[PDB]
Amino acid sequence: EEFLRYLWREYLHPKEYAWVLIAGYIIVFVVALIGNVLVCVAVWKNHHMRTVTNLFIVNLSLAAVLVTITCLPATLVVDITETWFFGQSLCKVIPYLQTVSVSVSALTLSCIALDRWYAICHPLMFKSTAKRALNSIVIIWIVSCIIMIPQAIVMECSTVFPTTAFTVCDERWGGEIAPKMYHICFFLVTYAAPLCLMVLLYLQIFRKLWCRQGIDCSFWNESYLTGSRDERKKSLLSKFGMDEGVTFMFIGRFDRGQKGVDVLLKAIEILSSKKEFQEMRFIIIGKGDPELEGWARSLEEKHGNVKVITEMLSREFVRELYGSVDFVIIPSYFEPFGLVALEAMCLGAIPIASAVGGLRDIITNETGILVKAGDPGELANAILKALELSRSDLSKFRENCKKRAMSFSKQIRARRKTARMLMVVVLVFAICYAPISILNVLKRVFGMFAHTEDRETVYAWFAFSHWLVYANSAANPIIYNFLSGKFREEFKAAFSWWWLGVHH
Ligand SMILES: CCN(Cc1cccnc1)C(=O)CN(c1ccc(OC)nc1)S(=O)(=O)c1ccccc1C
Repeated sequence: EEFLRYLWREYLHPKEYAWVLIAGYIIVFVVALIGNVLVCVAVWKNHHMRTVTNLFIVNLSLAAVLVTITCLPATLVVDITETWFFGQSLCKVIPYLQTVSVSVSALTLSCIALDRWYAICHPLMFKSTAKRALNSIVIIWIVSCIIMIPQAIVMECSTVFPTTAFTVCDERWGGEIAPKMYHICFFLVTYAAPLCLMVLLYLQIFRKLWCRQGIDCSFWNESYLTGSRDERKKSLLSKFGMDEGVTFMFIGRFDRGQKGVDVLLKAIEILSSKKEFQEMRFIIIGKGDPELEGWARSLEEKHGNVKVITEMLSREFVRELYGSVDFVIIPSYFEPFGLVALEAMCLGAIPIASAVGGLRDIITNETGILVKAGDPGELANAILKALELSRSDLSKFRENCKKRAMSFSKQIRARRKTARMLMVVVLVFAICYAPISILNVLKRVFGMFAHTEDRETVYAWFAFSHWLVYANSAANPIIYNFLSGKFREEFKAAFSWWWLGVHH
């Protein structure tokens, strides 16, 4: 009997902290197994839960459950008894299942980051399907099972002689080069390469969702306006020395290939030869390229219905203008995010924008006028069209903008929460696996710990990094409960049906 030999040896390495590691493993085992079963049940029960991101998350809870059941109990025994009580066959299988599950975890988290990046950042904004997500999951298991074959090849149960003897399970390499090169590759494949890729991907996602599209709900509101829009526009034109008329506005830098003021100026030259041009009013707000400023200043001197503002304006002033002008012109060549369109439409201004980038996303047929980018003759026709629309009431058109900009910002706020939760998961994944991955390279790649000063401290750190790996699987369901309202509700429904029979 192996266990009798352990009782005969137990005096040599008595661990008085065994209860703590045991209670910590019992706690993680129940929470990891319970929380991850609900994650599967929540996505498999609710069809509105079956998103690409959640199908990958189910795959994480599947690898999480698979090791919680097959690997955690054996790891608890080994770290406490320093002995392999299971067979030589399980000495290959358990280490294989543990490493495979670490690979399936990392590649799945990397696939979630790619799927978010192609959907949020790439200009095509691909919408992945569930069949595409399932084929990647099948590939992830196949690739993970194949790369971990060499790991099963080298595990070997052997008898150690400290005259009562161990049986231990460990890697057995022929030669001192292969393990060092292998664990360098194990480090890059499981942790360093996937974690770098995710940092680069979520940094672009954060900067776009939080800054480049993060409009201020509370500031850009129509509630800050007073009176009727007619009274504001009339006071607006009176300040600039102009008669009441249909008002167009351009706000942006004076650029060569970017914001398109050169297109607007070319458009104003086209319209200026028509009698209808005397009905329109143009506010052009910006500065930059001196020759464009001199072109806009020259049109302003020529026409009593053009007004150029080169001085800096406060957000409240621009908000007042969005609430008073009839239309806002955005003739950008390049506009990934379209933040000025969301701000204008939130205050009722009607956008006349290039059909590119975020303007093409934001502006619909019912909530603005799109035009081919860089085309002055297209933009002149649109400004002529907007004037024809202005002979009738525009209130239903303005209310469609406000609702469309609100619904679009409502979508950005929903994408922020999902990306924020995914970022917490990868952050906690780097925290949990960092100790074991660093301790594995110091031990296997650099030879540390061989000449031990304090072996008890080193064996204690290894036991901690191990528990921390299983703790990560207990942590993720708790992350979904606190950062996703759809998981938080479906979790509550699973407890009521299980403990009460209540529907939800
Ligand atoms: C190369 C594997 N490795 C390093 C490592 C880096 C990153 C992620 N996982 C493991 C190890 O520490 C080694 N192994 C290990 C140990 C404890 C543990 O606790 C979660 N997890 C894995 S092992 O080879 O799989 C092994 C060996 C002996 C008994 C059981 C097991 C599972």
